[PDB]
Amino acid sequence: KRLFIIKPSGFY
Amino acid sequence: SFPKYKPSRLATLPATLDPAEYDISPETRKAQAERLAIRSRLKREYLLQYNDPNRLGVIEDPALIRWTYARSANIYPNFRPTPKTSLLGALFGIGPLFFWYYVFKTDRDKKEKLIQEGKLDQTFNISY
Amino acid sequence: DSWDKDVYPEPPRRTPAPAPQTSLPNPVTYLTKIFDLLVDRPVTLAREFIEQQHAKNRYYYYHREFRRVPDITECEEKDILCMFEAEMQWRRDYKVDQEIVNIIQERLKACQQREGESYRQNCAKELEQFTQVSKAFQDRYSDLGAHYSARKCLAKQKQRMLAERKAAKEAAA
Amino acid sequence: AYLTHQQKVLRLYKRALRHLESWCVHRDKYRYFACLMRARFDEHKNEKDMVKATQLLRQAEEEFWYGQHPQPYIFPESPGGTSYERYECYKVPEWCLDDWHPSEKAMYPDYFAKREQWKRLRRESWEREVKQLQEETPPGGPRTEALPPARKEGDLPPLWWHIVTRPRERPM
Amino acid sequence: GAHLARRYLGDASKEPDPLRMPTFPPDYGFPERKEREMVATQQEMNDAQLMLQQRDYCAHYLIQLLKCKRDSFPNFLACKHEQHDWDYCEHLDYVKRMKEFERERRLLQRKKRREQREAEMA
Amino acid sequence: HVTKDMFPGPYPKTPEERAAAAKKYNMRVEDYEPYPDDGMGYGDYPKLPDRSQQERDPWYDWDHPDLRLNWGEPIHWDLDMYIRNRVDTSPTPVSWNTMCKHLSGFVAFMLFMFWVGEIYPSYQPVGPKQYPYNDLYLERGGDPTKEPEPVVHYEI
Amino acid sequence: MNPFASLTLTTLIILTIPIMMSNSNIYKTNLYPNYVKTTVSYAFTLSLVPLLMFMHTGQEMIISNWHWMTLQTVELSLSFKMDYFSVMFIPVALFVTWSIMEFSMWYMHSDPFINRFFKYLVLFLITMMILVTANNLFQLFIGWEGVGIMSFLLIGWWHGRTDANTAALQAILYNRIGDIGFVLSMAWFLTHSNAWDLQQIFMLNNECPNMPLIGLLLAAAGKSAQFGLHPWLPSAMEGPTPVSALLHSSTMVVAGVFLLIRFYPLMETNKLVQTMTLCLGAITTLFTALCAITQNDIKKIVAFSTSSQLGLMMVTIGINQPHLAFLHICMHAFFKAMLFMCSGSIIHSLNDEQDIRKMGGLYKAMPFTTTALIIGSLALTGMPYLTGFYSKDLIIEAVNMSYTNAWALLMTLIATSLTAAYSTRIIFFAFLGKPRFPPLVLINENNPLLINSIKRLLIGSIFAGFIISNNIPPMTVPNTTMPLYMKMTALIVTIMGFMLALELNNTTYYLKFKYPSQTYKFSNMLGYYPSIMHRLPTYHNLSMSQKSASSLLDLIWLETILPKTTSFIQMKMSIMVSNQKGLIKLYFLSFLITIMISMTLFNYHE
Amino acid sequence: APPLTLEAIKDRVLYVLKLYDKIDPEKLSVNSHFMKDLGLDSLDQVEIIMAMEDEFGFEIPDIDAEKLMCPQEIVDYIADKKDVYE
Amino acid sequence: MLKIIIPTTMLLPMTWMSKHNMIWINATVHSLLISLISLSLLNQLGENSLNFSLTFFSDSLSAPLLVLTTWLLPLMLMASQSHLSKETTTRKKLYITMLILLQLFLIMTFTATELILFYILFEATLVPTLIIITRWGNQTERLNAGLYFLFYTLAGSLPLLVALVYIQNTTGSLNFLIIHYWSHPLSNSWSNIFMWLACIMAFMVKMPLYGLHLWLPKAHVEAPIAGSMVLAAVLLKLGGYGMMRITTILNPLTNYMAYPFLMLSMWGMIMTSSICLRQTDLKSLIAYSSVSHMALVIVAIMIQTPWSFMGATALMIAHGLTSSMLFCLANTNYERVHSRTMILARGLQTLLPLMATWWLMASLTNLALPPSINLIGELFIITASFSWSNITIILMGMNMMITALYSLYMLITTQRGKYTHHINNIKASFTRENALMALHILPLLLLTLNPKMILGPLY
Repeated sequence: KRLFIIKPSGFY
Repeated sequence: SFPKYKPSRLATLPATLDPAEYDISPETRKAQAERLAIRSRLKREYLLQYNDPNRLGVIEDPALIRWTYARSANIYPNFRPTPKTSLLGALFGIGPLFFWYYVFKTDRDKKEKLIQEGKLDQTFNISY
Repeated sequence: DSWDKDVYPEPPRRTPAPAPQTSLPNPVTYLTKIFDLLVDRPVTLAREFIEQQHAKNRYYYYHREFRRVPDITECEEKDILCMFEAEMQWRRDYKVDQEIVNIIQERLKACQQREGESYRQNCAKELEQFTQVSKAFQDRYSDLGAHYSARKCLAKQKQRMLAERKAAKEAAA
Repeated sequence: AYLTHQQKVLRLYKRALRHLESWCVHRDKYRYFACLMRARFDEHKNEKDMVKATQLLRQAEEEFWYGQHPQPYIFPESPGGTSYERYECYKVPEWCLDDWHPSEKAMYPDYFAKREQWKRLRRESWEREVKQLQEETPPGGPRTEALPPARKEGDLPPLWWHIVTRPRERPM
Repeated sequence: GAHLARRYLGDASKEPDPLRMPTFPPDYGFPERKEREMVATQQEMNDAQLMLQQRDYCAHYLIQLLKCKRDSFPNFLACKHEQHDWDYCEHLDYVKRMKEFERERRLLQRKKRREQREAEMA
Repeated sequence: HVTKDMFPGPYPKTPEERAAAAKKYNMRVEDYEPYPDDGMGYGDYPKLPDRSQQERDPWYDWDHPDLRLNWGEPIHWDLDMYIRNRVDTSPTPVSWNTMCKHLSGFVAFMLFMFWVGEIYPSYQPVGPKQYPYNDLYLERGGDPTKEPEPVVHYEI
Repeated sequence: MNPFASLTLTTLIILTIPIMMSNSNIYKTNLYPNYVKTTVSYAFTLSLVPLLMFMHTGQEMIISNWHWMTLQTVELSLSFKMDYFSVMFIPVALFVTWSIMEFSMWYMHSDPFINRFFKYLVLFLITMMILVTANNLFQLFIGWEGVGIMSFLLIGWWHGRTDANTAALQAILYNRIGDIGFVLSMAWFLTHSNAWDLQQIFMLNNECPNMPLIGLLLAAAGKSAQFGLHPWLPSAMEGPTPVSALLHSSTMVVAGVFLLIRFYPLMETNKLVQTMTLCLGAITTLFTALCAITQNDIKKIVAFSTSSQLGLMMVTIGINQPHLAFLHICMHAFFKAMLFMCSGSIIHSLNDEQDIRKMGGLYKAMPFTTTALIIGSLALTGMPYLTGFYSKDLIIEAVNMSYTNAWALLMTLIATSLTAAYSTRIIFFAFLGKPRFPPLVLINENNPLLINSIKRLLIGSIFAGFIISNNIPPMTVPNTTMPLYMKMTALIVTIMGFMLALELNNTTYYLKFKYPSQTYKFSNMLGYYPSIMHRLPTYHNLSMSQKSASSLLDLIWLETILPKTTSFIQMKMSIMVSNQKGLIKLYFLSFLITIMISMTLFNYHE
Repeated sequence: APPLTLEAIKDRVLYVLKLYDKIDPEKLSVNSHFMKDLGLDSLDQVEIIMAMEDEFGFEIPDIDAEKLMCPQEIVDYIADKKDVYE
Repeated sequence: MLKIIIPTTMLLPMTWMSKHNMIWINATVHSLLISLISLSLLNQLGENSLNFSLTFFSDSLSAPLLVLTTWLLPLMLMASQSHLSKETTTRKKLYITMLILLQLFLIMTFTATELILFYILFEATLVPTLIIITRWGNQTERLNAGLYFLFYTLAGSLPLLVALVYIQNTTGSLNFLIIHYWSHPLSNSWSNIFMWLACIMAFMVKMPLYGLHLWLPKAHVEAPIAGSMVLAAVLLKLGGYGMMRITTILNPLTNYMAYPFLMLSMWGMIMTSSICLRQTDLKSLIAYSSVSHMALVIVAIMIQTPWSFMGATALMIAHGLTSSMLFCLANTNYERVHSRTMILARGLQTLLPLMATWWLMASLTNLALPPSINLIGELFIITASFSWSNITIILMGMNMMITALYSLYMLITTQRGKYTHHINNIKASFTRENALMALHILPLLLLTLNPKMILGPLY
């Protein structure tokens, strides 16, 4: 399965 | 149980060899009731904001501002011209400058004394 | 090459022609051969384009000249015109003298690799030639200071020349 | 509060045997020595007057203090372990999700949908739990850090969000 | 080792001093001692660009080693008799130093007790 | 939110003001103990135990487990060199004097045995490598102009 | 000369291309690790060709193309001197990094920044190649700090890892201590010799290099983890296991040693400076091996062994064995690394565990690694006809067959015995015995990249010593007439230490109670050196910076010696000027005194 | 590390507790109170909790070691330690 | 230089009657255009200083500082956009006027011909910064900050004025060209020592020098961010530009009375760097770092060697770009956390990827990785000092090691570690401050490619 990975918004 | 470990400033007595661990007096164990209580509320108020969704930004840390303010502001108002302070002021003041003054002056005088008659190794040095 | 051996003396190169008596043929020979005709060949003709394009429109650039002006020794105190000319002349001579030290170091350094392990015995000529140039440089421009000037060097030259004059009379005894 | 008499020996007995297996290394050798010290621990299980056990404490705690291994086997996740506090460089606080560009939130639509109701769930819960905690706390504040339960109707455990929304131990 | 004991725990004068000996004229004791001669000329060492510590008398074999080696390429399992001459030359040259070591050793041995014999007869 | 009473005051002298700084600094009355009044300017800041952050229990629910600190609680004036990354005051199994004695001994001995070994320079029982051509006179860097002092050796 | 020098320039730029593609954000971050594999393997592939002509004709040259600074008399340009040392080290370095990051792809895959990870190894690789392919000390200084800050970042791979941050902080700190000698040599060469390029400095005949030689020695001491500058090298093990099979494995630590052999033309001149190297190298061999003898890790012990080895080749430099030392480094780089990921393969398979006391019974269950570690364990000791044979055994004889201090030799035999004893120990705990590991039997090494990465290092760690030894002509006079035993002593001193450890391993099975021996503790705190150096002098230096220094000197005295005193002086007596009550009688009385003393008294009329 | 789920952990602890020769297989229960259901002493409680110490690999804080009574809440404790949900 | 002066003063009417929202756009774009025009000043002859006019001249020393000022001016313009949004338009234009006026005085200072004209605009920079520090500061102490910064510089400025006007009556002119060309040896008469002194403490009080530096920690840590960069990046260097100038005549006195300031400095940076390692406020470190870096410059000028002067120039420009970056970096963190305590916001790499880089080489340039111009200036000082005295090496070598000690320390205590979970206002890093750091760093590596332009006229 896949969990959720949390990261700062790198779009900016 | 052996020749016991002597406590030091940079390595203190452990939680085992400390006398208070096995010398628990009624008042010493009593002391660990209200310090826990103030910690309980202190932990509580932190949670009432840390777990507060309404709270945003940064909460003030009173100890941190107490540390910074005492480490930056309240040294001169608490400063005293005490002879001890002037003593450590003197040996860490003009002391080291006179230390390196003499060292560099002696080095320069000892170095300079052979330049004027050609007793140094300078032949391959035309950059400065 | 554009430079000549009078400026940059290149020791003559000899080639120890091989003799592979071993049963296996050498691997280097065709390894350099393939490297030649898979990389050098495309860039040789590409360079031929570059060289032929330079010939299509070859403009010109000359060398800047400098007519010699009176020296600081013959220049006038508090006269800002003549001694400025001597000042700038002295600074250019310093820059050329700096590059003379550069070339002789380049020639000396080139010697060391050329003789390989024999640099100790086969580079003494280039080393002493640089040594006298450096010694002449030291009494020339060294120790002047960050604010060096023609008058400052002249004082150093006069100081050295009066010291040897006194030494010469001392040697006369 | 204060560590009780039989509680202190349990703590000392804990790492003393961990020291033993650090010393014995081999499982069978540890098993032989662990049982021998088990009976040694049981040699004076009786104490009667508490003053005797305090002296018995001193000798016992002095034994296990010297009983440490010079390099005891600290587990990778043990305090000071090889893998201890290793992946903290990966866990990021949950509020950072709100600080996402709408493109990233839209490309993770289901998760932000269930995050929203979790954010909603934080709202009424925080409301109910704070008016639950204030009166559950007796005068003089909380006597201890233990925190009262959700013993009312349809109520969530007070002060739960950061515990429940804790950065999972395997952030990856 | 053994000579170390004979000097440190024994008599230093009895054993040769490695940084001072020999201390006697080699021609003295060998009337017409022929010179250990050179095989590879100065230009041989110079053109081969040999390093100084390996520019000894055995360097005449050493240049032969490289030349078979520089021509044994590809192979590296050849070039056997070349060293067989070289290490034997270094084997005998080390013996020559060893013989010089023992020469000075028994040079020191003989004269010291010969002077001791004089000290005894006076 | 900030005021002088909860600001750090001058050096406390009267017992009532010791209690006054106690509630401000968030300890009890008996837990307040300012630094010595030698004129260093520490004043009302209490002399907290000379401990490091490594001594702190990891298992306790620190509000700042990255450094093992908690919100609201007082901190040490010299916290900065006493944090986990920097100097640590945690106990060592060996006695500090004994291990320091071990260091000051070994490094002293280490130099000692080598020192006598320098006084006893070991060598093989072999002669010197007298190099040819005046031990490589010109090759080593001799003067080309003047002739060498021939270092020519016969065979043994 | 059309090949070789040009080929080296091709090799050192193609390794930068991954970084250029990485910073261009056009590369695909997914296959970039595999893309890195292809680059390094290819860069190794073009690294073989520059050897071919060096075997053939032995040509060496220096490439200096683009002139950076003119700096009056001292021109500066990027310059690589390709000599024997640099030419054959590039394939050795290139082959090592390709294999270790081949292993690291399987190992270091459970981390989001594996793309950023592999990029960092690339950023090490060009910095190290800048160091080795150098012609003036400044470029070597560029690589020197580049790898040092590279270790800082790589050791602290987990920015949340407090211990790694401390190790990285100690990593650069000791490395900056080394550069103090680098700066000392830097200043002396530009002043006394007035040069920076390697060629000129050697051939200027600086027959008085005393202070430069100390500066060079200090530089190598910090870089090569000498005593006093050692503990960072064990500390670097805190990072990820591949990172331990990296810069500090055998790559970066030998950079200072490479500097030592670089300056061998002047290094031999001073016997004093020649001596202190093999001293400190000898102490490292004893001390670090001694710590590893009684120890409870795997990477740490082989890290201590590396420092013991790092003390080995520059002992030979101390006895003037430059080329032989460089051969030993490459052999050392081979098997030291070779056992590193094999230990890492065990660590990955056995759930990121490092202590030996949880290993055991892995011989049959860890087949390929078991052979690999078994060979490499005494390959470090170097049985006849092996990488270690042509280096370690010759090293022991060479120092014995030379003029050294009495204790210099004894540490070398002690080194060989002590290294072998724990070299047998780590096998005993790991593979032999019984699996002191959790009941869940996950132990497995079926990963193809695992096998292939180590597989090329079997052929390296066993074949390289033989092929290279016959491929490199001898540099010094061979030791032919030799009194037998001091060569055979190197082989034997290896086996009783193996034998003593063998029964010592057996005594672990013995149910006899064990006492906390002083030696056991002594070797376990690393001789208590980190226990006091990282504690006492640091505390004093940091503490005085606040009680004194920051407060007492600056914030207590400086502002009291000029600003506050003068401000107070104006403050104090501005009152007496301005506290006039306003009485007219008093004002005009002051007029009268001023009028009277204007003349006669002050005689302003005279 | 494979996704070790609570079902594997739950089986391992109860098997080891049954394996524990002083907690016999027939007298072992899911909610096995060591003091009451099983009648062990404090030291055996240390032995029980530190048996799964080496058997599971992770660490149990001492302040949580003495509290942890029953295998069911042993299971729940390791459940919240890693945060298993399946 | 009026091709730079005239457009610079023309920025005032344009910025004072622009629209209520275009003041930031207009000021930024044309200031950058001025920077491009100022880039043409990089051209220098062999040794002849570019003598554009009677009252304006420049050489290889003035222009690199000139470009530094002009290139810098848009950087505070973008930095101030953050915390100047909550202000009225008229006051905002007043802020821009102070920055432009500060720039205009700077260009005239560097391009000045004689010393007195240089002195007038030199000191004149005190007024624009005094308003900037005091009016737009943040905390109560800023009032004490302004007085400390003003009097300290002025206390040394006035003796120089007396000495300068004394030069005119004795030599006959104060023009730099004539002074150097008509340079005469200075006697060791007891008056001449004070004559030497009066021309020195003016330059070294604002360097700052050890002992006479307390205004530096009391202003830079406390000024508004925009004023903080220009103070650290250029204003400290005003002593450097003057000292290379005034030393052309004050010889051979420098041989003797350099000593009391030399080891005052030589023990200085080691002492100051020790304070940097043990700070509690963020901006306090960089401020204490700035004097530490400035200290080696003092030795470089005073030792009077061509190599040191080149090292002085390179370290001067390199430190300006650096110190501006770290001060900008601290401002970015201070804005979100509303404080400057170091360990308040440790462990932010997990939330600030690009910032963690902007920490990384900014500190590395503070560590001075090779071949950054920081070392090129620093290493040249070392060689010059070693040629002067061998025993020098241990001191500043130890300093750049304790310099290394802290220069990773805030990196560990701001980015390495774990976030603070109660903090929840670290938003997405805005491109404004983000691009601000880019414009700081790229010229550093660009100048690393061709440093030959920033070694001054002695190259």
